[PDB]
Amino acid sequence: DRGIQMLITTVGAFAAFSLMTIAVGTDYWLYSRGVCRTEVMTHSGLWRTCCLEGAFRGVCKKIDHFPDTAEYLLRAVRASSVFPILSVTLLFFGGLCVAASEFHRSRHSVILSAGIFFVSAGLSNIIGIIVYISANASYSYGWSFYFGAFSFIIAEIVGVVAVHIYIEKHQQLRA
Amino acid sequence: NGMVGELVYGRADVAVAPLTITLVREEVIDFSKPFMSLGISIMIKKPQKSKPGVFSFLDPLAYEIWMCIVFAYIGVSVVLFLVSRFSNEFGIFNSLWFSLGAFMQQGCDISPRSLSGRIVGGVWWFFTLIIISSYTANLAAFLTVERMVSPIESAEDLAKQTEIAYGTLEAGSTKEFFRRSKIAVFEKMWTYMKSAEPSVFVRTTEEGMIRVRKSKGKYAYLLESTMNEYIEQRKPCDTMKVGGNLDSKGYGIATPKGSALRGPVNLA
Amino acid sequence: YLLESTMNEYIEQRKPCDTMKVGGNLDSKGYGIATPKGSALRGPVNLAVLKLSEQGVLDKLKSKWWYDKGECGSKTSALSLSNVAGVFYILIGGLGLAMLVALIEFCYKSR
Amino acid sequence: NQFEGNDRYEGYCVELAAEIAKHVGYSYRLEIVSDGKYGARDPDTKAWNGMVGELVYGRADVAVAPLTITLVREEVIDFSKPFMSLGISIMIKKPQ
Amino acid sequence: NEFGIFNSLWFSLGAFMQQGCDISPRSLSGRIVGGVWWFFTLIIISSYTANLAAFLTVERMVSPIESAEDLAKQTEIAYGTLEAG
Ligand SMILES: CCCCCCCC/C=C/CCCCCCCC(=O)OC[C@H](O)CO
Ligand SMILES: CCCCCCCC/C=C\CCCCCCCC(=O)OC[C@H](O)CO
Ligand SMILES: NS(=O)(=O)c1cc2c(cc1Cl)N[C@H]([C@H]1C[C@H]3C=C[C@@H]1C3)NS2(=O)=O
Repeated sequence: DRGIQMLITTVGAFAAFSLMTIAVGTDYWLYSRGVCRTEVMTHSGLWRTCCLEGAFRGVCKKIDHFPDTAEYLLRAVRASSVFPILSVTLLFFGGLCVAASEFHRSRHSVILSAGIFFVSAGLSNIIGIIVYISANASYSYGWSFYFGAFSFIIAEIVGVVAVHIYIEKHQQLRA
Repeated sequence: NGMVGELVYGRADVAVAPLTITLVREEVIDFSKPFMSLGISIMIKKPQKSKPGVFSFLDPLAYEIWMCIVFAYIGVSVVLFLVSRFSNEFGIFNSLWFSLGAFMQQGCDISPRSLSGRIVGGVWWFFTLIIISSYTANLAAFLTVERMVSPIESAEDLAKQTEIAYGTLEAGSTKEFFRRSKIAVFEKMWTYMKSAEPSVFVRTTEEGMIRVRKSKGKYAYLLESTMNEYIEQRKPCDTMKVGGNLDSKGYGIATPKGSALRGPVNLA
Repeated sequence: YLLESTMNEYIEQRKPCDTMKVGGNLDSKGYGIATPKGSALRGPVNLAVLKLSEQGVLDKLKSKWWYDKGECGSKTSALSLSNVAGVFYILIGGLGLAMLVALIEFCYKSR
Repeated sequence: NQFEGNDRYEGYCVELAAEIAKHVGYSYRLEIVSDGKYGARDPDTKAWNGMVGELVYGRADVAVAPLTITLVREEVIDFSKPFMSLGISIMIKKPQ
Repeated sequence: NEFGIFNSLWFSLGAFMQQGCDISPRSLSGRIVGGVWWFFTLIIISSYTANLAAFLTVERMVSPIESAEDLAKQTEIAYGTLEAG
């Protein structure tokens, strides 16, 4: 089962990274009514708002994140998208460790660190979602949003499998 | 014809009916200042009170809270497993079971022994106390809450669909308003109404009221807001006014053009 | 302050939006276009106003100058995520802290 | 300062005066009332002031302000059909 | 399985948060402490959730005036009009 576990880990790590990178890049987080500015039905993301109806259909304008310390912090954290980006970064390093686990096998801790990166990536992702939704306060979420959500699920599955790999290693070599 | 005809031809000296002030009429009779305001409005048969759904127990919390609770549940469970393996036992399946029991206020066979396991457990217990308390506060109220939902709830909505037929009183101000309109929605409405067979129009307000009442929510009557409000209050009150007013106007006391009563009536 | 409802509404829609209309209207009336008694403009002005009213011009003007201004654009209800976000921040904070403590307790016991 | 004449002003009544002028077919200059008052008959002097005064005494031909239709004014000037509805209302400071 | 300081802290926390624990005191003095802490918990948590329910359902920010009559009856607030209007 070592092969299958590492396959799940590697494919999973790639899947999670891809989904999360697409999600951060693309602009189908939210379907609300609004204005792309040269109200109408729009599709927005982390960075841009874009129109789906009218003469300006496909025009896409940068979000003004800045139109109480708590409110300011929320606006800042939302504006930067630090948490979605940090999630992408940690998934990147997780996948890096997964790759490095094939070559330099001598140190077992590499695959564990992969695990910790993926688990942390998922926590960063949760915080991101909560900041996103909280800052937006009729609407609906689009496929970019759901890609972020599926990334969280896959990252947590891969974290669990990575940790299992390390456990199997430390339980094989001690005996 | 009618009251305006009588005023023009000299059969009467004043009209003190709910006669709408309109441009076409103003050119042949002299109106007073309006003594009552109104607008065109939609009357529909009152929909049945919708019973709350099979999944009404979800209603006290927004969908996004439910989604986040689920991610939090997974997060907590994975971190518990991790910290415990770094420190029966907290493998992933038991971590999932422990977290679920904590959330549901049940408890289970096992409790964390490490410091990091107890930190995770402690904050999840705190989270649970806040969220479950909030959820359970008003729960029975959400389970038993009836909300009537209007089929159309707008003029645009009435124009877009074709399942519900809508008519007017003919030889009335509303018919004339729709006929001579240049607004997209009302032009569309008129194009429909003119062609519709059998005639969507009626001869009397009572006729339109009965038509809405007996059409099982397949007829929407376009009438003046004053009559609409009056009717909606009368028994059996199985009609309801939907949306806002399509425009603003008023009833005026009419007199024949060049009448000697024009000024005194205005001042009265 | 006792003023006309139109002015009251317009004011309440603009910053510094610390004022508000209370209750209903004490009476019902309207603005008119005035002219000198015995003027020749009386009839045409009346007809012009009727034309403008029937053509939606007055409605559009009102909507433009009142609603679109919007300097400030501001019982079973579901809780919203914003109402409980703080509990989620504490939770994820706690998970972070737990992971940190676990790494320490490890490195300490590794040496 | 960059503009001069009737084009110095904006607002609901400005556009309404424009549209009325279009329909009726006349040219006009928007003169602001000097008193800065709407209109009232001083019970002692029996003099109309403000816009109503300006209309009655012949200095102005139309008034396109938010001028309320009242009985006392209808006795001395002609009003058209109302172009906007309203009522007396109470304005209070919003509590925090 | 014993009430050292860390398990004492864990026992108390679980009791308060309504979760229960691995362990329960067996001595008389341990049970006195546990029993009063259970009692304290029942009062305080019940008070929190009772009062929480109240905060989650209050929505009537009622204006002092709310009508003309209420403005006429009082005399603390002065009310005026525009001159020559
Ligand atoms: C061995 C035992 C292990 C112990 C495990 C610990 C977990 C228990 C619960 C933590 C509650 C979290 C604390 C919440 C504090 C929030 C304070 C705050 O935000 O204060 C705002 C202030 O009122 C300005 O407005
Ligand atoms: C079996 C092991 C033993 C466990 C034992 C611990 C349990 C203690 C529980 C509750 C104490 C609450 C008692 C509080 C009652 C005080 C008030 C009262 O009795 O009366 C007030 C006064 O007389 C008129 O004003
Ligand atoms: N929307 S509003 O309140 O500015 C408004 C108010 C009114 C309008 C038109 C509008 Cl857009 N027209 C009417 C006029 C049309 C005919 C009926 C009453 C007068 C003559 N006056 S009103 O009823 O005072």
